[PDB]
Amino acid sequence: VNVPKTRRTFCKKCGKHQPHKVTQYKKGKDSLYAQGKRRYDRKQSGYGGQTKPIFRKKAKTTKKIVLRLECVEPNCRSKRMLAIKRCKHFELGGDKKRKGQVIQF
Amino acid sequence: AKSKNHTTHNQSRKWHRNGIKKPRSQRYESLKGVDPKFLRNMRFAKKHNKKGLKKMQANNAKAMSARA
Amino acid sequence: RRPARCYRYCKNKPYPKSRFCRGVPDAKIRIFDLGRKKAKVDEFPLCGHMVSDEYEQLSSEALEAARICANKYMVKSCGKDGFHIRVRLHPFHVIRINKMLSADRLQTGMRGAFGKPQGTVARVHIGQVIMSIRTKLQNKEHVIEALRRAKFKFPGRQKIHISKKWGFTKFNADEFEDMVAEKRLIPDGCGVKYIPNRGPLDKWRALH
Amino acid sequence: TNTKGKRRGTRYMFSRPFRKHGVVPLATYMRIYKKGDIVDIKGMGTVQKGMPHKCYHGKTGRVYNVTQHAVGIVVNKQVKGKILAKRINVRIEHIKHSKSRDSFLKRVKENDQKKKEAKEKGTWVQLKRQPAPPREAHFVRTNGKEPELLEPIPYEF
RNA sequence: GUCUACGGCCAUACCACCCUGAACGCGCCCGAUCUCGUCUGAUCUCGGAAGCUAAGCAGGGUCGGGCCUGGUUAGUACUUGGAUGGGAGACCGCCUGGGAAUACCGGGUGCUGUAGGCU
RNA sequence: GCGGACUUAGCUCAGUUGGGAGAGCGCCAGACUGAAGAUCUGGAGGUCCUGUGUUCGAUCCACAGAGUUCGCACCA
RNA sequence: GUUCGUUAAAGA
RNA sequence: GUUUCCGUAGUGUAGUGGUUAUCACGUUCGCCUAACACGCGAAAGGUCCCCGGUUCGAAACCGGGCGGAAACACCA
RNA sequence: GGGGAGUUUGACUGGGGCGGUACACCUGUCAAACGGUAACGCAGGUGUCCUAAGGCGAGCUCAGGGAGGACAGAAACCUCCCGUGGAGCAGAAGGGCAAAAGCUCGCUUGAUCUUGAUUUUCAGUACGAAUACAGACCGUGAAAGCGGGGCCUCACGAUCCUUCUGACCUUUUGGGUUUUAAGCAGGAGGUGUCAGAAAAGUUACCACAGGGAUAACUGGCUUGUGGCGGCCAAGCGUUCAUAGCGACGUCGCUUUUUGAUCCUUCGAUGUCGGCUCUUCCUAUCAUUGUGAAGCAGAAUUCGCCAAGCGUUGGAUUGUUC
RNA sequence: CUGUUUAAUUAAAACAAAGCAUCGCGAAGGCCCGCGGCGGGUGUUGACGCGAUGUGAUUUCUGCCCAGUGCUCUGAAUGUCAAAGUGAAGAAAUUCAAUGAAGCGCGGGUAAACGGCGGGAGUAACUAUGACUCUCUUAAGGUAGCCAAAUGCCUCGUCAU
RNA sequence: AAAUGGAUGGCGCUGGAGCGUCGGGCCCAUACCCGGCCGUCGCCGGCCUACGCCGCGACGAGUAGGAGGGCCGCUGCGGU
RNA sequence: UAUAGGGGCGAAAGACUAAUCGAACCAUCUAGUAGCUGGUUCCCUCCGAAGUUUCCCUCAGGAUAGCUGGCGCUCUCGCCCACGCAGUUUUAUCCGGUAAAGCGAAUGAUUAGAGGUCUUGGGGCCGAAACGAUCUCAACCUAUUCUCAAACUUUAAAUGGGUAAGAAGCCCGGCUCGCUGGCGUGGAGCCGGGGUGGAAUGCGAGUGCCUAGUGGGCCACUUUUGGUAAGCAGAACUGGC
Ligand SMILES: [Mg+2]
Ligand SMILES: [Mg+2]
Ligand SMILES: [Mg+2]
Ligand SMILES: [Mg+2]
Ligand SMILES: [Mg+2]
Ligand SMILES: [Mg+2]
Ligand SMILES: [Mg+2]
Ligand SMILES: [Mg+2]
Ligand SMILES: [Mg+2]
Ligand SMILES: [Mg+2]
Ligand SMILES: [Mg+2]
Ligand SMILES: [Mg+2]
Ligand SMILES: [Mg+2]
Ligand SMILES: [Mg+2]
Ligand SMILES: [Mg+2]
Ligand SMILES: [Mg+2]
Ligand SMILES: [Mg+2]
Ligand SMILES: [Mg+2]
Ligand SMILES: [Mg+2]
Ligand SMILES: [Mg+2]
Ligand SMILES: [Mg+2]
Ligand SMILES: [Mg+2]
Ligand SMILES: [Mg+2]
Ligand SMILES: [Mg+2]
Ligand SMILES: [Mg+2]
Ligand SMILES: [Mg+2]
Ligand SMILES: [Mg+2]
Ligand SMILES: [Mg+2]
Ligand SMILES: [Mg+2]
Ligand SMILES: [Mg+2]
Ligand SMILES: [Mg+2]
Ligand SMILES: [Mg+2]
Ligand SMILES: [Mg+2]
Ligand SMILES: [Mg+2]
Ligand SMILES: [Mg+2]
Ligand SMILES: [Mg+2]
Ligand SMILES: [Mg+2]
Ligand SMILES: [Mg+2]
Ligand SMILES: [Mg+2]
Ligand SMILES: [Mg+2]
Ligand SMILES: [Mg+2]
Ligand SMILES: [Mg+2]
Ligand SMILES: [Mg+2]
Ligand SMILES: [Mg+2]
Ligand SMILES: [Mg+2]
Ligand SMILES: [Mg+2]
Ligand SMILES: [Mg+2]
Ligand SMILES: [Mg+2]
Ligand SMILES: [Mg+2]
Ligand SMILES: [Mg+2]
Ligand SMILES: [Mg+2]
Ligand SMILES: [Mg+2]
Ligand SMILES: [Mg+2]
Ligand SMILES: [Mg+2]
Ligand SMILES: [Mg+2]
Ligand SMILES: [Zn+2]
Repeated sequence: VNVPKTRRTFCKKCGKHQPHKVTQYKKGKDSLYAQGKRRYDRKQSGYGGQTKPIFRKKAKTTKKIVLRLECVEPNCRSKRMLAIKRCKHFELGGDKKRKGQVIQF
Repeated sequence: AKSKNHTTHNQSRKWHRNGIKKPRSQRYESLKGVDPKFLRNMRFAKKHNKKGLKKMQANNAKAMSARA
Repeated sequence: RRPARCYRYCKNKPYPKSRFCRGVPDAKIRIFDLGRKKAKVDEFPLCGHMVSDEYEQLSSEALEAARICANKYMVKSCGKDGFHIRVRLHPFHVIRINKMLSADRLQTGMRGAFGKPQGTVARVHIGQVIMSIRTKLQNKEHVIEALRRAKFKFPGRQKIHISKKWGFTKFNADEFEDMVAEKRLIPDGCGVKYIPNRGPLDKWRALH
Repeated sequence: TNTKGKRRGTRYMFSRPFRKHGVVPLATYMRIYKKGDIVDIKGMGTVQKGMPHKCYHGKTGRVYNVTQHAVGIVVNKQVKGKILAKRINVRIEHIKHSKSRDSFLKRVKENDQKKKEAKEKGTWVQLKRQPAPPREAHFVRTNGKEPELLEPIPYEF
């Protein structure tokens, strides 16, 4: 689908509709020495083999695209998330379309 | 190993073993679900009824006892 | 060709040729008039029709064989252009076939028990007219003998009736010769137009 | 296995019958819906917002809540276990009044007027609604003509 | 006996054709400088008032088409409950109750609220 | 998900310490020849995968993306 | 210091 | 019988990421050759199996038939 | 790194396997005029698409057809008229829609944040979806009002763990500062067997507990199929329908074939064929008595009473055939 | 060929066999046992030996393919690649960067290694069959031989005895 | 037209012991009415083991299952 | 004499290893576990089912709900009128889309004849040729006519479903509201008072806790799905086993 760069959405800090820079949410690299990561390393270390189950039967091909909304106004810097339904292709912020144009394939 | 899947046979006879009961009685009906602006009306109206109904209804009771 | 002992009196809902069938072959009968097709109304006075008694299904191949036998007896009796036969019944119900052995048990059990469209039959109500033959006044016995020869070929028990009406129209033969000349009925080919009195006056001005 | 979604059997029920396809009349809106009013439910295909469900069509309920452009109705719905009073939010276009309660209030007002007349004039009025009585020994008239003889007709095909 | 503005009932009030319309009123009409928007004052806005009921509109008519209502169809097709009723079956008949529709024929075609003006 | 490689003429390849197009096989038109092959001359055909940024100027600089391939690791 | 295939019976 | 795949000039095919009739052969015409084969320049030959639906537009996307090609039809 | 060790080989199924998903969600019918209501029932779908195809306001009316207008032809563009959904509304259908929910134009993200209630499957649990509200910030419009996604009916996901966002939040263990870690609330990563285990095959060397809930023999219901009859007769029979036949239709019988179901049998009914041996039926091959022929005789054919008696020896194949 | 085999359902077309070959190993080694040791079998042994394999006397033969799965060789020439080590940021936990042993890939070899060996149409003075020729395709396209075989569904193939 | 020899149950039945329409009687089931007895339940009586004694009325079937009673029974323990 | 159990040995049959070998024997864990067969011990009295919804790697099982039993509690009657309930009817009020019927009514099929002249396509005549005139045919239109539709419908049954048939209901007067707003306007709540004889029939009602079994069904009239049909498979109401 297509979303624009800027969007004037309600941010919870100042309590008004302010414009938001919309970026794609990166999944994020996992951090070492988390609770479940230390528990999984302690449980995995030793002659036990694979302890917790590993997922194999993947069936969904798409992911829910979520948007990082940042407040454009200075010294607010409020960030939050907005979820969209599942889509295969996702344009970032450009290539708007028009009706009266010739096709010219 | 095919079995009988779904039926509603011998069900109304089980229903009428106990005489299917209407709720049939709620004196001073339940109040939740009604409009919150109407509730903001009604609660303040009830507590000011508790506050200021005394003297005017008392004088009206005196007046109606004097008349009839 | 399965026998007509396995396709008989009505048991299923009517399943006609429509958007949902899409696999029915062509019916056996295509034409319905065999006699003088361009005949007028005043040419053949009387008519005899064939009334069903049993609520049954009649097959298109039986209708084919019966119209061939009736046409042959009519052209032997009163010759060409001496009669007008019309098969009132039209086939629309489509039967289904669940064929097997396609001498082994190893093809399919009752796994998918839905039938392919085999043939076309026609559901007949009690009292519904199968065939109607209009002829001259002197051909009274020949229509009776033709429908008698068709009776042995149609299944079930059915009767015959020489109609009180003047041919295929719904008007009486007694009132026909007294009423088509004065006011109302005008011949329209083999059919008869009935004009009411609630018309525009220009039709009455064009008449008379 | 019937895939029980929402309105899976409503090819005819939520449709406008004949010579009625178009905009809604305004007398459907211009009505007085207060609390305690006994109302009926009749689905409309024009407004696709607040139709209740395919189960509540033709049923009769009691109004408990009224809002800007809808209403709240409690309906006794029968299920497998027992009948239940259920709180539904239905728009105004799907709801009409019920004339049975209005006829009962007319009968109550007539009974009150007859009771006031009874207290005034000392007349026992029999204000209970008795059912259809058996016919009394009335008297017939056959003057001028003999009773017409009828016999069944022969069978003619 | 009417019209205009807003309507409620949504074809008893739509469509085709032909006549009538005195006084208000409705309109067609006379032109773009400002408000206005178009290729075009054709549409929408702006200040009218030289004519006209030709048209819109209001009435009447058509052995008019449709709509509604009433007979016929018809106690007929169907149908709740019943039988050690018939029939090989297909179905059909009877007791008790309820009871539909088309061709055919006849009749109508607007009723009203609020506010305002003409005989 | 990480790291890395190849995207160019109809086809196969070349080309940074960047001033931008070449070789061969294909094609066309001539010459040579009694005629073909080889040979010689002269033209045609590159959207250099796409977009953005540096630069006076990006096929060769950097980033992102799109097809193909090579390993690597797997608590959703 | 490359390639040129088929050319009937005879020809009195 | 069940499940997949195919149907395009006289032949085998390419080609849809919906919008040509594409390639070699087969035939015809003309040139060179004493004359053939070969070679060259063209021309002709299409219902893209048939009928419907989708769209501005179908052979293509889909459905129903037809004619074919593969795999299975096992345990008693 | 099957040299060795442990574990698994989904479920539905007219026996199992193969085929398919009827395993999750929709449309119409089955569905018997409230609603619910089955099958490996029927016909069709879905795991997407849309920064507009959302919301508002304004303007216009669609598909088709008639008549015209150079090149313009059946289809290029313009105008006049008729035009009730016969077009379009993203896709499979159903419902609904005309100064519109359709087409075009102008702004805008209400596809925003937050707490409750109700409907839907339902056990009146959850998820998903939806409805009426309430409180903020808003968009559009002159205002009325409308909008917290798609005109409605589906288009989607639990615990635990990870990641991200928020409070100038809490705890980081005897007291302070900082980093880190844990928690609170809500978005995502996914359980398609779709209320969710992480999973290949063979056993004719097989074993155990059970089942006729469940097949392979017979027997039982049915006769599609096989076999054997009848009905009307267009025709074959040189002429001539019925001496013998009989197309097209149609009504039956049998379990000598095969098919369908699973009713009995799984703590066993020993499963093909042959040899030998006894009885029975007639739908009669012959013999006894008969009728009809296109019966000259002979030899045949068609029927009736009729099962009393016969109905072979062999080459082949395990053969039934 | 002699021999052996399912004692208590098989005696064989099964196993073994001499012959033909192939591969590993020069002893700090090849193939193995062992929970353990520089402990043991081969080994009181040294390529005419030991260990593991396919086929199975004699005669005549050993067709063609490394595309795939294996096996083997080579170059830190080059991608990827874990501990340990080096450097930088900080108060440190921690983070980042290059450095890159085996293996995989890149390159070569090998089929008496596992294995594999094609379907189309037109063509000769009767018809047929059809060497020849065009074309898709693979890594190679079944060669010498043999046959309805113990191997052929149709099939009780056809002909002769 | 079907295989063992057999089925309106058989025997037989023709002025019916067949067929269709019916009249008057006759026979019975644990069905119905009256009555005797037991038990359960409901209501109630009495200052005669009150956990006993009477009174009236209606009903008693039942696998899985659930309750109440047993002055049914066996073994042992303390009172008696 | 040596090789001892996942080991040994095997001219290889998975054959032999003390009558047992595709993993010997004895003891222990161990009374291993089993949703799977079989059995489960005295009497009488009273009440008394189900094979169904949903969920589960669920289909021989389990959880939940339903059906059932036991234990009670709160009341009501016995001394012109009571509280309330119903597998029921009636009086009013709505709801539906099946049976039927229709398609000279929308959609889909489908039959035959008649009339008309706009139009192109195929034959023939007047004849250099000409919408210059005309015969014939096709298509179209008009008014008819034949037969239907589980996934068609203008109309529309019978049967069936909901609601009301009063003291919790009417009427009058007055306060409060931060809801709403021309208005003491509207709407809700609160307070006081007046009259209870408001369809038929039958019945004395409400309510709390705990829990077994059940989760394989079958048959019959009527309405039906698939199949040729079945003592076949699958549904609806009621009744029985
Ligand atoms: Mg480790
Ligand atoms: Mg069950
Ligand atoms: Mg329906
Ligand atoms: Mg201007
Ligand atoms: Mg301007
Ligand atoms: Mg003007
Ligand atoms: Mg006029
Ligand atoms: Mg006018
Ligand atoms: Mg008029
Ligand atoms: Mg009229
Ligand atoms: Mg009936
Ligand atoms: Mg030659
Ligand atoms: Mg293993
Ligand atoms: Mg299974
Ligand atoms: Mg119903
Ligand atoms: Mg229903
Ligand atoms: Mg118009
Ligand atoms: Mg639609
Ligand atoms: Mg529609
Ligand atoms: Mg609008
Ligand atoms: Mg709000
Ligand atoms: Mg599940
Ligand atoms: Mg064997
Ligand atoms: Mg047969
Ligand atoms: Mg069984
Ligand atoms: Mg069986
Ligand atoms: Mg069964
Ligand atoms: Mg025996
Ligand atoms: Mg004998
Ligand atoms: Mg032996
Ligand atoms: Mg040899
Ligand atoms: Mg060694
Ligand atoms: Mg070889
Ligand atoms: Mg290689
Ligand atoms: Mg030849
Ligand atoms: Mg060969
Ligand atoms: Mg006898
Ligand atoms: Mg008698
Ligand atoms: Mg008892
Ligand atoms: Mg062996
Ligand atoms: Mg073996
Ligand atoms: Mg032994
Ligand atoms: Mg074993
Ligand atoms: Mg062991
Ligand atoms: Mg035990
Ligand atoms: Mg044990
Ligand atoms: Mg289950
Ligand atoms: Mg059992
Ligand atoms: Mg339970
Ligand atoms: Mg209870
Ligand atoms: Mg109880
Ligand atoms: Mg019908
Ligand atoms: Mg229990
Ligand atoms: Mg059944
Ligand atoms: Mg019984
Ligand atoms: Zn902000």
